Amino acid sequence: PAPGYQPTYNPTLPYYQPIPGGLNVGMSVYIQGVASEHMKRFFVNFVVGQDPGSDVAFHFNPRFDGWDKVVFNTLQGGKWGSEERKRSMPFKKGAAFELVFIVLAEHYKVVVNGNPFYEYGHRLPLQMVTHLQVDGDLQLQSINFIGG
Ligand SMILES: [Ca+2]
Repeated sequence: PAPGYQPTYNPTLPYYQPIPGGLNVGMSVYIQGVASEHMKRFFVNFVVGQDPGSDVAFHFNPRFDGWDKVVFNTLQGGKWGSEERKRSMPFKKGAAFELVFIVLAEHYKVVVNGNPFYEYGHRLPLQMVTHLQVDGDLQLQSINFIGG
């Protein structure tokens, strides 16, 4: 079922749902979860459409092979762009987290546990984004959309 502006508790992964009202400036996405002890995969995508192969305006991808880092990128016309990386890891083994994306005119502002983490500049117009996709072997307590 499509989300509204009330929290969705214990969503099942993989999660792939339409953003209520489409994506607009001022909107925030709140994700409460726990980064599992044996978590190997985790990503959040702001997607243009619901079909496989759809463009991804913003791919947010904590990575753990070798040195831990968070990767940020865009998939457009079947092509991945130049990767951005932040060489630090704000998620901790087995630890609860609050992950927030605030959609501003210039960038997605990413805040983790109340601490500003990154600002991903828009590459595709943010208004093209229609769906939120989340997957990984972690446990989500809730996903919540706050309208702008
Ligand atoms: Ca590692």
